Amino acid sequence: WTATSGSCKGRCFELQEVGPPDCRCDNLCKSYSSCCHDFDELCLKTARGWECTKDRCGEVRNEENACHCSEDCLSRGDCCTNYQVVCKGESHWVDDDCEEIKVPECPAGFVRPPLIIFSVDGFRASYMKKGSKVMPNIEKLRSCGTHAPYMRPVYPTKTFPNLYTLATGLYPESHGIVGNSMYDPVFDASFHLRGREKFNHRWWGGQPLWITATKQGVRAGTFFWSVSIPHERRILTILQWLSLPDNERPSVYAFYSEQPDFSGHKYGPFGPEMTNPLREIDKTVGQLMDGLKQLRLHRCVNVIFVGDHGMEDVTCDRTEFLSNYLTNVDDITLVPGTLGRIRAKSINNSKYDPKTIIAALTCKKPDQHFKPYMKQHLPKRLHYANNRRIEDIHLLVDRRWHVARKPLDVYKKCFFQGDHGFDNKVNSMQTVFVGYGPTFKYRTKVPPFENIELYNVMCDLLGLKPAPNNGTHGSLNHLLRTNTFRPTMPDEVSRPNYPGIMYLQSEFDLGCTCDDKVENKLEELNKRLHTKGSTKERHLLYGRPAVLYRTSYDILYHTDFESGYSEIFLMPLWTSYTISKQAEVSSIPEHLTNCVRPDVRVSPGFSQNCLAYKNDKQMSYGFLFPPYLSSSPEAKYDAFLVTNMVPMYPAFKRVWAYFQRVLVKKYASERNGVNVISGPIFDYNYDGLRDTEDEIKQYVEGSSIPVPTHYYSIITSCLDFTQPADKCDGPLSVSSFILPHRPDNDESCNSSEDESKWVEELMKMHTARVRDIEHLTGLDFYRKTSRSYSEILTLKTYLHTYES
Ligand SMILES: *[C@@H]1O[C@H](CO)[C@@H](O[C@@H]2O[C@H](CO)[C@@H](O[C@H]3O[C@H](CO[C@H]4O[C@H](CO)[C@@H](O)[C@H](O[C@H]5O[C@H](CO)[C@@H](O)[C@H](O)[C@@H]5O[C@H]5O[C@H](CO)[C@@H](O)[C@H](O)[C@@H]5O)[C@@H]4O)[C@@H](O)[C@H](O[C@H]4O[C@H](CO)[C@@H](O)[C@H](O)[C@@H]4O[C@H]4O[C@H](CO)[C@@H](O)[C@H](O)[C@@H]4O)[C@@H]3O)[C@H](O)[C@H]2NC(C)=O)[C@H](O)[C@H]1NC(C)=O
Ligand SMILES: CC(C)(C)c1ccc(/C=C2\SC(N3CCCC3)=NC2=O)cc1
Ligand SMILES: CC(C)(C)c1ccc(/C=C2\SC(N3CCCC3)=NC2=O)cc1
Ligand SMILES: [Ca+2]
Ligand SMILES: [Cl-]
Ligand SMILES: [Zn+2]
Repeated sequence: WTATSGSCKGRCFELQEVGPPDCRCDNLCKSYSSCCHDFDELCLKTARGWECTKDRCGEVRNEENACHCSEDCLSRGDCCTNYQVVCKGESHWVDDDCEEIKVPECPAGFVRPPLIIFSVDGFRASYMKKGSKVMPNIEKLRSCGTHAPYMRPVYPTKTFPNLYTLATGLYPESHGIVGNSMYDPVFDASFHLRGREKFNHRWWGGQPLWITATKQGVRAGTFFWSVSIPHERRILTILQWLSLPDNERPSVYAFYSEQPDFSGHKYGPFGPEMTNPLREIDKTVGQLMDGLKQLRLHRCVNVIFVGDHGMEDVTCDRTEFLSNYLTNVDDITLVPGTLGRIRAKSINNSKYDPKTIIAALTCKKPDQHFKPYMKQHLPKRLHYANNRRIEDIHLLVDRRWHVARKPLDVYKKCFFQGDHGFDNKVNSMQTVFVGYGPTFKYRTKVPPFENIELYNVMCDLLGLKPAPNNGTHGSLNHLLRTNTFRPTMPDEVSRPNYPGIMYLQSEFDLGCTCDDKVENKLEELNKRLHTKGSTKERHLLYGRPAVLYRTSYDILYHTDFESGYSEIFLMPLWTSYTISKQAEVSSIPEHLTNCVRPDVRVSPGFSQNCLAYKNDKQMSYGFLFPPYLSSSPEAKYDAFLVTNMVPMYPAFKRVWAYFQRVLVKKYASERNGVNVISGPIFDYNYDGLRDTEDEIKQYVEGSSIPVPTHYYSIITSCLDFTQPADKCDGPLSVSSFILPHRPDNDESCNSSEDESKWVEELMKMHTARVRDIEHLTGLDFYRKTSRSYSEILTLKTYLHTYES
């Protein structure tokens, strides 16, 4: 209830929300049905349109007009955005040549360049190039300011999760908006797109930009707009606020357009009906920039043109139905569409079993257009598991397809031709970023980046300290002329030990055997040099990784590789080696197939043992540095040290062996040498962060050997591939993966075929940023390069997506 007896006279689009039952006059009062009786009359005026006509100049001021063309409108700050063009002979902003904005050019009393965020729903990235002919204003912003060819959304590529990620810099799993529709079991409450539960603040985690501004003394205009307020009225309201006195005028503003998403759903991303929505958006941008020019703010305000997600061709006939796979279709609740989330319908049914649900959905039809996962097995780059609102069972739907429970739900519950929500590396889901203003760079193209990084930049643009978020602050410094936050490398917490030869062979009782007794002071001294690190510059190209947590580990040097061996986890945290383009792949000799050798540098108590692997009928072992890439037969014995061994399921050894025997050499051939850092990851609570020792849920049977949940590799080479990886002078090139360490290959429907048909596809799906691996390991990479730290931060956020 609201007693709407107050008036909006002199209160239109007020910046403070008043307390009930007093009626409201702010730009959101419609969505709460709380506007004063005269809000439409006084605030949402429409008479005479939104533009000045030639016969309106100098007119007598009439307050009933939506905007004014009188002589006093500049003083009142309420001219139509084209007033100066029509009445005072000015040019439109799009028609001016663009001149570099070297310094802010602001009117007296502007403490900082304002920031205006022009956000567009469903603005697929390829629109910038394909619609450029009909978007002149947007094309000027893109070409004269700073732009990326595309910006990567977060998963799910849905509207609420991506808009709130932009506002907070957080993964949806962290800010709590994990979909457009959610059920929180702890609340026992449902979050709906259409409804009023979505207004309870308990759903919204993190600290969004408008709260960060407010808490730090930077005034924010109200970012949000009731759908019935026309776009022209939104722009006029923003320009009016920009005419407020200095003490009252906000420094950050937001405009939002429901287009082109609204039409894209009906007509498909490139339907011929999509041209006019693109024209309309551009005209709105033109009205804003014309209005800024009138206020002498067009070389003062920083403008961000940004989307939330793209749009894909999706039709009714391309739907998969769970009733075609399950018998107990009525026992499950499904969140349908471009993703699937499954949970039990009733808690009082213990005859519900997720394992049988997953099995019935796994590789059951040859053309199957979705893949089931337990959420902890989803690719780690999606960062979509660590929230109670994310159901245990997830369906990753192929692009251009939908998943639904029963056919009933589609025809009675085709209309649409477009949709979004798919995996965030899918091209059709990519969206746009353009920055224009004094603080952005001039005519600068930046590489594609993720929308989680924008929050830090928007705080930089406003002089705000960002709340803790998942961006990497400084990785977007190359977007900015000034205001850059200058990051510093984190300090190493644990320094390593450098053990020498301290143990005799007979001190070990590991149950391991090796046929290695076949055995020159020139070459005896030569291999001692290798154990002391004489070849470390060759295999450790960017310095040792820094351990950012308290632990006990040893640096181990070898002819072909270098490792940081954890005495807590009884295995390397990282193994580093360089494979040149000329390097040759050998085989494991027949007599060294089961060879495992004690490391006389590491005590028996801090070593694995072969007996555990013999007894554990589920667990085999593999090696981090591959024996196949040994530089010599004598060096190959190094690769069989017990300190190079890691536990691996036989099913995963298929994946790992093909990567080590075939793919590393192929990458070295293609990239002119590669440097590889590989190691284990433990994330049993799927929070994306390094597990401590007491969080490990699985050990090699009868031992204290922890079982990794994942294995990573970071594959670095020279960006200029005419230079070898080990002699690179300039920027680096990286691709990484975080392979799930699973006892089966059910994820790969073609896994019964040869590894050359499925392993690399699996690895592409689990591509990762170096930053993702740092979170999961507590390690800091690229400590010692000749490149600037900000550039290294950009390299660490890079994701190799394998799209075309
Ligand atoms: C991306 O970026 C984010 C942001 O930096 C980062 O997330 C942060 O991770 C931290 C570690 O996981 C975590 O630190 C402390 O969290 C809790 C409580 O924090 C509260 O205060 C903050 C600040 O205001 C709130 O934002 C936070 O809200 C959370 O919960 C709300 C609902 O409850 C929700 O709306 C909100 O979005 C957020 O939810 C998310 O985070 C929580 C974690 O809090 C998840 O569980 C959710 O699933 C959701 O994902 C909170 O209200 C502290 O209590 C912790 O202290 C622990 O652990 C300490 C470790 O040193 C230890 O000293 C303490 O003993 C304590 O243990 C207690 O609890 C034990 C088990 O419950 C118990 O056994 C023991 O006895 C003891 O009582 C943490 O110090 C941050 O909150 C978190 N921030 C955010 C915004 O999520 C992400 O890690 C990265 N992601 C990547 C991949 O890098
Ligand atoms: C998707 C979109 C349009 C971006 C959006 C929509 C609704 C809200 C609502 C919020 S946020 C909130 N908070 C933030 C932390 C403190 C309390 N309380 C709310 O009711 C926010 C954002
Ligand atoms: C980029 C940034 C600063 C995070 C931002 C700024 C403004 C808005 C405003 C919105 S979103 C919205 N919706 C979404 C679903 C339908 C209605 N209505 C609005 O007025 C949203 C996000
Ligand atoms: Ca963890
Ligand atoms: Cl959803
Ligand atoms: Zn949409």
